[PDB]
Amino acid sequence: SQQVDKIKASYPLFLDQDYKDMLAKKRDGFEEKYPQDKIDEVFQWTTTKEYQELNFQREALTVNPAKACQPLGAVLCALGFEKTMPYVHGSQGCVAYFRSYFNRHFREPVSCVSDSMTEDAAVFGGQQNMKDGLQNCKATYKPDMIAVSTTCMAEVIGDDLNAFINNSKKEGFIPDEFPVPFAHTPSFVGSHVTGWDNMFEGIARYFTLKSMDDKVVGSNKKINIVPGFETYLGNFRVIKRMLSEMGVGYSLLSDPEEVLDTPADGQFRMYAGGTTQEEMKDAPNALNTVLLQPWHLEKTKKFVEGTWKHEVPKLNIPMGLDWTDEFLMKVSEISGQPIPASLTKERGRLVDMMTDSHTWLHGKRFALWGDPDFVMGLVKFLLELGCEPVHILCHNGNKRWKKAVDAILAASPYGKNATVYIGKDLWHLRSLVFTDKPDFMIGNSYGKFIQRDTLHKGKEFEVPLIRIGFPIFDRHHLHRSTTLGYEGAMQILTTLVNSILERLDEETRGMQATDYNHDLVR
Amino acid sequence: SQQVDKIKASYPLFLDQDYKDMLAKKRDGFEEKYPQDKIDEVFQWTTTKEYQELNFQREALTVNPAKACQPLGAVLCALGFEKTMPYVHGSQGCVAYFRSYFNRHFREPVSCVSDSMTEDAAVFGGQQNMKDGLQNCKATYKPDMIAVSTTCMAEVIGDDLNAFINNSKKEGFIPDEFPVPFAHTPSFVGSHVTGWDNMFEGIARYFTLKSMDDKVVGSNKKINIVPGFETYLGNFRVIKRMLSEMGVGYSLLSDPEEVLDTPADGQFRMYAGGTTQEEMKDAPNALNTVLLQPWHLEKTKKFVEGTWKHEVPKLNIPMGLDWTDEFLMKVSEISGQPIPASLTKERGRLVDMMTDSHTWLHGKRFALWGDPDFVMGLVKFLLELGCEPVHILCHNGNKRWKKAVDAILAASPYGKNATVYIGKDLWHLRSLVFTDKPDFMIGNSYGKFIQRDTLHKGKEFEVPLIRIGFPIFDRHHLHRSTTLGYEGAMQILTTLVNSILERLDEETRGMQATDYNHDLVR
Amino acid sequence: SREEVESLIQEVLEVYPEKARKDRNKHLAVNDPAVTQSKKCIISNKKSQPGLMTIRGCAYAGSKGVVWGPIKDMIHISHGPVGCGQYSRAGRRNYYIGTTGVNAFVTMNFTSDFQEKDIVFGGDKKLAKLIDEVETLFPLNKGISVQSECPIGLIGDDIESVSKVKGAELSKTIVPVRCEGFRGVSQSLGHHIANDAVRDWVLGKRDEDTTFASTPYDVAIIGDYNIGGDAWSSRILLEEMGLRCVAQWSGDGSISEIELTPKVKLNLVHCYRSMNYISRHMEEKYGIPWMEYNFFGPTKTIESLRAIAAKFDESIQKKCEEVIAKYKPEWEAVVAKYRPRLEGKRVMLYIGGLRPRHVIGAYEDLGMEVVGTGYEFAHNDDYDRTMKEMGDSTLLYDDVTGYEFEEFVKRIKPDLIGSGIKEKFIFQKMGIPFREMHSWDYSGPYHGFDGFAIFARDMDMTLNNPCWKKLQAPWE
Amino acid sequence: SREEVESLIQEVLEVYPEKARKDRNKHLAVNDPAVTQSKKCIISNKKSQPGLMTIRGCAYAGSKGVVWGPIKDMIHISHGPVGCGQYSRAGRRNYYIGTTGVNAFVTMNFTSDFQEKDIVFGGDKKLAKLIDEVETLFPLNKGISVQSECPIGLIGDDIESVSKVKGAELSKTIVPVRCEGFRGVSQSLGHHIANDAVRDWVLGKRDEDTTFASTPYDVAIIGDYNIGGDAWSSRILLEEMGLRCVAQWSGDGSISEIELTPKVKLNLVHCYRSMNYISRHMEEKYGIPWMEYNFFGPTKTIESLRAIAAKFDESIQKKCEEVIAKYKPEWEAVVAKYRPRLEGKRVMLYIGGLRPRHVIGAYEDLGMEVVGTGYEFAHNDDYDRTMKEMGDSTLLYDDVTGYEFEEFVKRIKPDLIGSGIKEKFIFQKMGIPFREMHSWDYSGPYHGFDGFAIFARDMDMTLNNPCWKKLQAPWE
Ligand SMILES: [Fe+3]
Ligand SMILES: [Fe+3]
Ligand SMILES: [Mo]
Ligand SMILES: [Mo]
Ligand SMILES: [Mo]
Ligand SMILES: [Mo]
Ligand SMILES: [Mo]
Ligand SMILES: [Mo]
Ligand SMILES: [Mo]
Ligand SMILES: [Mo]
Ligand SMILES: [S]
Ligand SMILES: [S]
Ligand SMILES: [S]
Ligand SMILES: [S]
Ligand SMILES: [S]
Ligand SMILES: [S]
Repeated sequence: SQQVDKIKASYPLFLDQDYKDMLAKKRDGFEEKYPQDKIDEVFQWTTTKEYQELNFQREALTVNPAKACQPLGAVLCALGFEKTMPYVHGSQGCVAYFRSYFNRHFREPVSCVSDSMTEDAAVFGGQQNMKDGLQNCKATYKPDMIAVSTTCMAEVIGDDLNAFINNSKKEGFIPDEFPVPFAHTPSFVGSHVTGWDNMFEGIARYFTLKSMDDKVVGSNKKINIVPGFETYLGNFRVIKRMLSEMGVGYSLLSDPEEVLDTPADGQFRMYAGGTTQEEMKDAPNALNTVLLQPWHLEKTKKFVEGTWKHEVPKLNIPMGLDWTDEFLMKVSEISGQPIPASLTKERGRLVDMMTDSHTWLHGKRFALWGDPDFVMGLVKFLLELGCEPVHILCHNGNKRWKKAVDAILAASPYGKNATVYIGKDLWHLRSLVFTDKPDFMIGNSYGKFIQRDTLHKGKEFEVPLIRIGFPIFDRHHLHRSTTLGYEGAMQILTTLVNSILERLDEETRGMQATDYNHDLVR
Repeated sequence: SQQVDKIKASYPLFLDQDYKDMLAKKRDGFEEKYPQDKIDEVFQWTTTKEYQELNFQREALTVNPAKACQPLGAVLCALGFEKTMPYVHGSQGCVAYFRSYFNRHFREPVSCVSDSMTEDAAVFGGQQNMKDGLQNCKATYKPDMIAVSTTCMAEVIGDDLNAFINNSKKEGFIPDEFPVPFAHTPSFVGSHVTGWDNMFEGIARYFTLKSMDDKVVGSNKKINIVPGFETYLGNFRVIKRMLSEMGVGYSLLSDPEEVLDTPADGQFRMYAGGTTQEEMKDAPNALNTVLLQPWHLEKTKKFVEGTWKHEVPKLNIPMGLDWTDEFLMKVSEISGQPIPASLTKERGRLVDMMTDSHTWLHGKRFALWGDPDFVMGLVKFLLELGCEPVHILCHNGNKRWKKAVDAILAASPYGKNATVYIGKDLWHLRSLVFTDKPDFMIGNSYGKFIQRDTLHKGKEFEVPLIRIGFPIFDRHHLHRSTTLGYEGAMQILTTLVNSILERLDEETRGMQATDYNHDLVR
Repeated sequence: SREEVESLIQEVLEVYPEKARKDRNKHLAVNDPAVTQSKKCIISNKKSQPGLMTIRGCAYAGSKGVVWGPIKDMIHISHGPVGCGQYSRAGRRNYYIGTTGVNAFVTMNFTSDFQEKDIVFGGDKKLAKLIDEVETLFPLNKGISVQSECPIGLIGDDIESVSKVKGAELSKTIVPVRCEGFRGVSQSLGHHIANDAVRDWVLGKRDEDTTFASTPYDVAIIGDYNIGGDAWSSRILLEEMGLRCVAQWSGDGSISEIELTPKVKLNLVHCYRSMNYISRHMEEKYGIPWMEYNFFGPTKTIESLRAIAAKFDESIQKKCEEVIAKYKPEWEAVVAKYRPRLEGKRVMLYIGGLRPRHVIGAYEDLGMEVVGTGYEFAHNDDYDRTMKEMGDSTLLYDDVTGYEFEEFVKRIKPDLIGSGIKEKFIFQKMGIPFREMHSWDYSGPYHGFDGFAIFARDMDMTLNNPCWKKLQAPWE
Repeated sequence: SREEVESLIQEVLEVYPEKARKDRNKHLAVNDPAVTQSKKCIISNKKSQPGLMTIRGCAYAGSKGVVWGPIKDMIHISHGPVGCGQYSRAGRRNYYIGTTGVNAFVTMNFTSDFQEKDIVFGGDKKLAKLIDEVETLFPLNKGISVQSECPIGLIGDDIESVSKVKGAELSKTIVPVRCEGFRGVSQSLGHHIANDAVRDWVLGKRDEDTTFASTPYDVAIIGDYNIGGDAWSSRILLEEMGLRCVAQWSGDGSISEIELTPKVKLNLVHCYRSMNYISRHMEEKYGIPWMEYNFFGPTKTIESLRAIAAKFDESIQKKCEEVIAKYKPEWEAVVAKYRPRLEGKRVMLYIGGLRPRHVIGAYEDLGMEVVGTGYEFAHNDDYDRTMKEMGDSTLLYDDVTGYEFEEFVKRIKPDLIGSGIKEKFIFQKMGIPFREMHSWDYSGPYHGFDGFAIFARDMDMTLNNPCWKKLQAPWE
């Protein structure tokens, strides 16, 4: 029943006694459910080190991954270009999933097409889909550019992308001049970050490969910035701001900031801002190329060094204090622009907050996950804060990366209790947070179920989730945040100490029990 | 006992059995404590409507006030002027408290001197304190100006500040031309916000009252901005940002943002930034003067109208969508500058955020307190979000202000269940959230003790606190955030909706009990 | 008007290349309730045109996402590369009661995470090892399904042989499902493929176990995936009416209650599109009749209870009038609060295979009007049922393209749009109230009497929200 | 270098006008430990010079903030306008066990919130009615104190007649406290005023009561306000040694405890400054002896534990050694962990009236030296005690001005500064690690064996924190 002036949704409606009674009758009558004693015994078992040992012995099963597939990344890269439509050659179920996945993180429209390859294309290939697909898309959604990637069906069946697109133009489905960069993005290789790298290098080749003859390095006096897979609007914006604050000329290559943040003023804008075509054509003329997330930009790096002849500096992601410093100094070395007083003051303000909050942060233990550049940045910043990065997990990481994070760990006394794990999933992480309990997890929304698991063992075993990464679905507008630079560092610092302080308030809220430590001032 | 590897501070050390036993024997041995049954009985009673009616019949006793005293405001106002030393003529105990109050909120140094009137000055007056204090202060800390306030001792015995200061110049303790504005700031009149008004009006009079002959309105093309008592750095910053973005020439009279956020770079800066004396001397030449917080700038208003002959605009505090709109339109009208596309876009990203989040905010019920302009702007924005602000408390609010907030609430159906309280304190409010339970509290850190009380009745009765206001002592760096403008609206929106969702997750985290609604996507 | 809508269709179609325009015209139509066969007005369940931004998903979404995924005490393997299982992890709110990771597994993502070497050489060996590992680390699982993603049938893997060999070697139910996303044209063939897999590997397990005793009032809820609790607020009415709901297919669904379903007296079909296949099979194999019902809103829910109860004796019919009487003041109180605030508003819907017609009665119970509706993957028999439900000269669209739906909306100017997560943020920016009518925008239940109150409160809070007055800046 | 310290003092003083220069030289000294009386090198307990930014508080802080406020089952009225009571609400971590708002009231601010009508017309009627409301709304309170703010004695209200009249009326202990801030020169007089108020109105309430069961081992902890649990980290050791702590003044203190203290056989005085007045009184009226002790660090705790055991018998001396034996591995492991991280590091102190000498030993137990110490409001008998505890040629500063302290630290360049909230954020700017040595920086306790582990942890955490290496940008 409902009381019309206090309507209940599913929670708490189904805690009503008649619903409770009905659900116990369904269970006992027809579900043939394991006894609650057994369920309890097994759950306890899944918290033990005996269970953990078995867990890490998996070779074939994956459970609760912390990665997605290549084409997701190519779509995100494609959306960063002006009036560009992402176009995934292959099966349409993929594109429904990529759109809804990004929809739910950004709470924005995500425009992307497929060419709907079905069983007929499984048999006869997907060239007809490409010809009609290109023409329908250009005519219907009037992009200035269509950026093609692939689903795994189109890779397995061997569709020659370059030939299909060439035949589309020769037979007049689309104009010969119309830009259609493409990249193979097999979802059974690498992860969503790899697809972004593959997509970007495909677009860079389309606009620079056959025109290098007139290019002079440094002619335009800019620095190109490639951001990689980036789902924080504040990170596109902080880099641009800091470069403009220095008077540094720059070209941000793949910039979806406008199209992922349109105003609701009465009109839907399918496209907005983004990198221009002429910016890619002119990119080899830049002084140099800075790669914001180099551990998933290796294919792009080989091409910019190989073909544009840029001396890409080895910078880590500009996260935390030391690496933001190095980023601005290398930018100053390249550009000739001094580091202006405003940025040195902002830096001092970060340091001021570090001194302010260090007592609450010191020795606090964290489990975290994410993509490789993000994870190592986070580890580096936790060390600078004097925290301990106990369980470092990167499902889409590789051994070269692990070597780099381990030596970052070895350089600080706060990394003595840290282990890096690559190729492990969030069911692995679950065991670790039961057997070697940290204070908190830093991670994406899938972390909420690990938290729920740890609370079930008991309030004293619960590991609270601090949501930083991708995707974040169960909180609103955190994609507007910043993780890079001093601005990102200050946001991360603030979130961490306030998560610690919120937890302590909760643990000391108990009157005449723990509230002696329920201090007004912290 | 301690384990060297895992040292326990007070929580949870005193939960060790041997401490617990010792505390039990102290209570039973010597504390003569009321029985737990009687303690529970009295607690339950303090949550009833019978207690509430008795509690709202207090005429003499105040409990947990939601205000402070005048010279706190004067000190904050003075800190916004370049190289200015706040100086409170009166007893030293007060200044110690003023400084530490602000130290804990801003996590910054707060410089302020006393002239340390003691029993000797209570008999013969503090004349010699002002003469020696002014000379000592100028010589030791070298301010460009000394802004003088009073503690309640000085007011009661009635020191003539004008005569004491003029005599100090006459007898040579400080130079004649050295600026010593002053104001009477009796703690037993009004609140801390009244001391801000009196201090600003005093400083304004000092530099303009006898210099009006050569000034005429609008000669400098500027718009004066008076912020009032403001404790969010982002609020000074967002006002200066939007006006610079508009190309509006402005002068911010009392601007402490710099001295309240100096960097940690190895050097202590007693003074930084601030409104210059030249800006105050030149203020009458502005087109007009806008008061961001008119309900505690009444005296400033009379002087700016009566003497500068500025036609002070009727503007509410620029909080929420409607009143930031009206602020920008009036600024644009007065200045002749149009509102640029960048501000129109920012407004549309705020409305977009309202559309994204309206289904979780709809109908949520809030208790809230703070200063009158802050509180009225919270009410308006809450109504704009489709939230119900049922308990609205402003300890230092007047009957004219109450009527105006009443007018606003009657203008929307979301105000149908709201009630405005003035002269009421947090013990009054505590009863309201028990007898007419809202969903959340929005208020300063003193609200944590109301949350602690509501939880003691049961988890079902808990009213979580959302910390917006002053002072916020038990979290770090919230003072950096923003509540004015569209940017302040986006921050309040994000905090409110994610507070709702954090609590919904907490309520749905119980496995097999309530986690059917523990959604990944919200 | 009718000819006004016909010209809207043709002006929208003007943008297309020849091939696409000629095809999209078959899939657009002005309603005419008098037409006896819908295939004479609108064509459906055909391939999508390439590049036009269909909203459809794939056969794996129809099988794993929709039919199998909600079965709570089984472990479902997403077999192939990592994408499909990750995007569909916990995206659909098929609610269940269980201890997750121990005896229930709905929100977890189990996958074989195909790498290149598994594509080149095949994943059967990986699947068999994966199955052993599953048995070790989740011993309380009551069976396993293998949900094939695109590569499996392309690289020639034989998951059927793996399931039979492993199933016999482990004495376990293991279900191989060929719902690869290149099969079919939409979610719809995944439903069919999923029903056939229940039929072939689960449903007959108790064909000779006479241990369960049926009663004349035994029923199964067929085709309710318990979104936001929908199936629970449905079940409660049925059992208040005196029936015994032996099984829920598949929201909050156990494998045992699926196996017990051949024992029931009557199969009650909510979602016809996704479950008519298995309902027809149980009629031919077991003699169990089946009937469609509708639990959206008071009018349909009352109709449905009466038509259901007429299938049983006078004692069930008496209880049905008693249930109707108990909830009559509740939904009247709902209609009294909310109908005034919604009277006259026009809705446009675009959903999957059932609700585009099934929720119309609910809107009409609030005085609302559905001026257009359409379906991602419906068939002719769905549009046959839709034309009788929709008013005359309203707009119908099959597998609408992104461009078509935006243009239709711009001209019809509905007061509210009810569609999917990929549609939501487009129309909000245009200032038109939007309600998710898959996920219920994280609210619900909407089925039944208790679900009607929430559905009404939700349509009011969004259509009448203060935010929609604010999108125009006062300076223009 | 004693010659260099003398030069530093003279240099810093040059900024002052002659009048302040002359006074301030009297409050600054290079330590000389052989001198028999401190008053021959440094004067204390004088008025602060106006305008020099003294760090001192007032007598209301010393009486309400420090002595009276910790008493948990009484209600304390901040009497006067609304400031003193708000700035001092829950700022001091005098910890306790109770049900706040019910039977304990410590972190609550009760006030008379004077308006001008009360200043013009007197506060005594208002005070009268306020007590009735307190008794009505907080019936479980066991006594009311009246903490006078500056205006009370300036308008000449009569809070003694009210405390006598309303006290007889309602049969409750109601304590008028004349701690108005203009009295004295610091918090120190507040101490003394509050001690007298206890003596005159509470302490003799059981003078005609022989019903308490006195044992040979009854003690009272005098002058430990349980900052972060300091008094509990001390009480456990006293009782494990075999004594019974009848009272704690005043951290976690109850009014009955205070009334039972004249029954005690030995008064253990930690804070000499704030409560040596009532210790001398109890020795006079009731003949109870008293001794000073120090529970900062193991060196001093062991000394005090044995000094206290010596005043009793052999059974207490025996459990004493069993306690020193019990804790030796515990503190030896703290030294082993943290003294290597801190040895040779230099610290400067500035606090109120006890801790600037009492923590020296704890620092020496970790291998650090205090090269500069000073008090806000100590007297000469405090400095008597300090000179012996500080190394020769160290710097002593009484009622230091902001300017002097910044100048001393700039020349001396300590490795850590231990002072208060108004100092903390200054020296962090300069890149000098800082620990709050009043609030313990929201950590602690620091008393006793358990407190030492936390102290060592806290000095190391901040001295060696990585933040202090990053103050200068790598580009200047
Ligand atoms: Fe949005
Ligand atoms: Fe700071
Ligand atoms: Mo932008
Ligand atoms: Mo600033
Ligand atoms: Mo048609
Ligand atoms: Mo029909
Ligand atoms: Mo049927
Ligand atoms: Mo001296
Ligand atoms: Mo001495
Ligand atoms: Mo003594
Ligand atoms: S740019
Ligand atoms: S300005
Ligand atoms: S999960
Ligand atoms: S089968
Ligand atoms: S409190
Ligand atoms: S007395």
